Amino acid sequence: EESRNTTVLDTTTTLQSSGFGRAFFGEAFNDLKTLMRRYQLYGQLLLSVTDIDHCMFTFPCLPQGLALDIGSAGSPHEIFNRCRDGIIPLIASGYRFYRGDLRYKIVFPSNVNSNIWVQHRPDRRLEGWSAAKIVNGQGVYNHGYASHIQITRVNNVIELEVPFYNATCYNYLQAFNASSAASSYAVSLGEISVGFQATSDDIASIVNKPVTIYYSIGDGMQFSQWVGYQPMMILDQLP
Amino acid sequence: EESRNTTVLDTTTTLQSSGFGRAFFGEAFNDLKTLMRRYQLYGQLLLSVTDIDHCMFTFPCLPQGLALDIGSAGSPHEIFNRCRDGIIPLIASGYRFYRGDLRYKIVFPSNVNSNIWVQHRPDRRLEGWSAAKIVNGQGVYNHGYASHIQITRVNNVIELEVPFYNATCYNYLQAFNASSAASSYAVSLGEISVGFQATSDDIASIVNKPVTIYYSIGDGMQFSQWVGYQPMMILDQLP
Amino acid sequence: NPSYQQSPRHFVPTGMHSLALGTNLVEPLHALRLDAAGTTQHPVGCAPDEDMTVSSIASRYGLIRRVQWKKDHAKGSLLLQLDADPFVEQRIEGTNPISLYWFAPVGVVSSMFMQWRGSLEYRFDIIASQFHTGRLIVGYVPGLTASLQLQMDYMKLKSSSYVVFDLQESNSFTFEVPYVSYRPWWVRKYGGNYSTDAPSTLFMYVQVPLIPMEAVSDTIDINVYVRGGSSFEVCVPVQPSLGLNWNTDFILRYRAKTGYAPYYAGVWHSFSLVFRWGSASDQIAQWPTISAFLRIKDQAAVGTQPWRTMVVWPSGHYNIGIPEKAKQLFVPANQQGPGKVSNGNPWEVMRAP
Amino acid sequence: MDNPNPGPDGEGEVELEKDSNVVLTTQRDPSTSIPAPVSVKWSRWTSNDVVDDYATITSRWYQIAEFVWSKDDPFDKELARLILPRALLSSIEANSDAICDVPNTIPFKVHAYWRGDMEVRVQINSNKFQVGQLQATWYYSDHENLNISSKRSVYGFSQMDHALISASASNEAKLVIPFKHVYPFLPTRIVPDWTTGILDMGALNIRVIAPLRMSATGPTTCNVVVFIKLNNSEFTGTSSGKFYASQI
Repeated sequence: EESRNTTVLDTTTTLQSSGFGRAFFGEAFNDLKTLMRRYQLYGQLLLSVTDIDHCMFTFPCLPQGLALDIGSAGSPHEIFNRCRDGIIPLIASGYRFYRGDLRYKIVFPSNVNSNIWVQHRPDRRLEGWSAAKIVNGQGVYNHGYASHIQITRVNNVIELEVPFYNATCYNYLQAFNASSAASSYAVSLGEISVGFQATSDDIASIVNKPVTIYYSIGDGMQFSQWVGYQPMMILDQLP
Repeated sequence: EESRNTTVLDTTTTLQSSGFGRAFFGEAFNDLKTLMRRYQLYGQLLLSVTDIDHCMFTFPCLPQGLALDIGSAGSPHEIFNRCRDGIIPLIASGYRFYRGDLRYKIVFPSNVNSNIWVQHRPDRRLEGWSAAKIVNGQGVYNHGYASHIQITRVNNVIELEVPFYNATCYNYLQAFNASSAASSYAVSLGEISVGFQATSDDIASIVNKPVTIYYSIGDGMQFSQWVGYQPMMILDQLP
Repeated sequence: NPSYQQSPRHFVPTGMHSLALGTNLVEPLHALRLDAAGTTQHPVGCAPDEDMTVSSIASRYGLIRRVQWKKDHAKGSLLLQLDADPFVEQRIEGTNPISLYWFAPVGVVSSMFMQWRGSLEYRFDIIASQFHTGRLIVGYVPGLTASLQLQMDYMKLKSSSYVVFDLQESNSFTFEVPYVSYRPWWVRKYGGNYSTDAPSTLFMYVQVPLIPMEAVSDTIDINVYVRGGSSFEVCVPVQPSLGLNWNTDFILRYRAKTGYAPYYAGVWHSFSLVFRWGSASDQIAQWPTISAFLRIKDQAAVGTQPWRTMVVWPSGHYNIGIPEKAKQLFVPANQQGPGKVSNGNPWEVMRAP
Repeated sequence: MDNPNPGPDGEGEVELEKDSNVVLTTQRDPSTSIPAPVSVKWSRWTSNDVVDDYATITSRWYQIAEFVWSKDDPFDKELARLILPRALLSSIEANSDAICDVPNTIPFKVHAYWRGDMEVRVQINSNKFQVGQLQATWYYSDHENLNISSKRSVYGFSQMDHALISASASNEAKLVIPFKHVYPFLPTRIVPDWTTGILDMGALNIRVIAPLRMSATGPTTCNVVVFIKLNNSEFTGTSSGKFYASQI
């Protein structure tokens, strides 16, 4: 058995339990679920606009962390090149299933003004870890799905709450190779598409502005099965 | 009789009732009335300005869904060309009468600044399914009707509540051929007109900006008579 | 005037209230009623009988299939192999480029939802006299794909769940289709313009062939109605897979760019005539890059003369459309005239070597 | 249990539906289908003139359409798109005489505004060896729709509730049609705010679900009869009969 413990040869006396930083900082860190809800960078894009209802960029919504986009050799996304993957997939690497919600809080640029619609599409499957990333009848606005418009003129950030709309017990969590054909419905919570409502004369002001997306799990996430960590890379040895 | 049931030759055992998604998603979907209040795209226009109180565009207000404007052969409205009619007239195709209110939440563009007035006109009849669409003493502002100004500089979206001002029991709901002369008062809730208050030197900045209109029924709608569905078209067979 | 000097709240404006939320939520509105507490009311004669409900819509039969069952069918003949989903197909014999399809009401009300689950009840109203005698298996195979859709007969069917019906005197029954799938819900068949088949397939074979008396007909037609069962339920609201037939016009997509039509001939300070979508300055209609000149197919702008030829060229800034060797070939501004706009976004790619 | 003893009286038991002075009999049980609950009287809200129903004359039955139904009629064939408050009068004009000559419809000649519920019994007289099935379906306000021509088929009217007339058992179809309309009174003549489409509640239409099938010596035709009661009616607006135009 793994955590069996035959002959304890302790030398220690009683160490005072601080309660995971309670007795020093006035706050607990025993539960990792409430650390999971600190917002983490999810993905970052640069708008290359190449109609009003065309979805400007789409991304599958998943707590696993996306397929990491460093970038090209010339302009790497300096956090995703340097500071690898953050917290939430570093914990999700330690599990196998999840069942819960997500939050997003998409941060738009400021120079854009036009009103923005956001769709949640639980229809669209994920078709493997390749192209499980931000992608600049799918290509347009759709009627029936859960929608939300944020006005950029008032506040250029839309806070979301993506529920758990899957016909599963719980979903997959590691990297996903598209093994079975219907197992592809077992990864994402859906497929969010952000689309501007600017015309063609205004859309050129919006080209090459950063749109950063955050995420956090929000009160419902329950990572179920324990699975050990993969090989890691130490960051201060990066050249 | 339609739903009679003579000789049930059931093979099934008892299936566990999830309560229409309650036992999985924490929410019900038994009632279709509370799905009806998710906002749906109603109509979309492009401003072609060809006085301060001239109504910029008018539209009859009706839960039936408008006469669908795809557009010309060159620039089709890509949702109304591709994704046909959405949810609320797909349910309203399944009924014959309605009695209730509506909500609108008109979404203006951002680059416009001028203050906007919105009139509800329960006087104006609908004169058949032809020209029952968004149209860019009717042509001006009017005094006595229910009015609302939204300031575009603060927030460029006006949320409305169109009541049931008709001298009826309930109104017609399918497509309407203007059969009787007074039956024309039996379709719309009224006739909303949105008008800007910009002068002629500023109105040219407003030309060809999208103005999207949404809708939902809001706590009072009661579709009364059951009428079966018409022939449908499947959307994934569209070329 | 006491001065209220406590530090006040600290929050976040947003532009618009929630759209997807529609149940447990008092929603603020700028009403257009005159009374503030006013609510639409139903008189005693306007009583709404139909509480709009998926267990009320899905509990109605719809005729969706009709079998011509003749006498000379053998004991192994297939009458229908329709799928065990709400999405049951019935084609209309039309000449339209989009053939319209009827649907069961359970199919329409499940076509607005992503996932469905539960039993289906198919009522077979065989239209027979009391003197016609027949006997037919309405079977049910859980889990058939495309390749295994064939190879079927009644003998492989009688392994699975099957129901033999003795058409002798009563002529109507209702096979309650089991919902046997690995998944608790089940994804919609069609989806948006983007195709999962059924969890299971119904079959209907002729177990004992039709034996009519000599004074009655040879052939018997079977109506096949489909209804959501007593346990039918759907959950996630998505884009409908079905559209209405109120506007069956569908437009398959050289022209102007999106948001520059209508336009009309005019002038430009950096430019003779060039098409404009607005009266304010530097509002030229922009044009796509042809991978040549133009001749329209119809809708032209009305100047002094109508304009049906145009030369697309970069402006030194997008492509203008022009209706010393270049400046000699230009068109003078006195032909501008009324400036009547063109009808919509109408062009012609006339190519010459 | 199933103990036959036919005789000079026959075997079965006759049921009735007695009204004012018109008694019609059915050997077979009706397949009743009621699209809507019974309506409230609505005479309080919009009438000061003397409202008086006439249950001694208006609640009588009246045959409005018989028709031969052959086997050579196709699958989805219309048989009678009867508009019920119109076909009651226009069948009387099909008998080539005025509306005053019939005791059931003389308040339509005098009074101006009708309200009320309508019973329909579509009897059939098929042979027991004939195999075919009709459906009687009521649709509210047919002429107010424009896509109804694309809906007017058995696949569409089998979704709303309806009666079924099987030619096998010679089934009979009771059909309780209450008054539901936009406005709570139907006008019976030329009227200040609408003239076109007068006295039009909807459409009883009887499509064919499966046609008559029979042997080569079989009885081809099958006569069908339609009856209408006007049971919980009322009338208002006493007016001159010289304003009553002929129906279309």
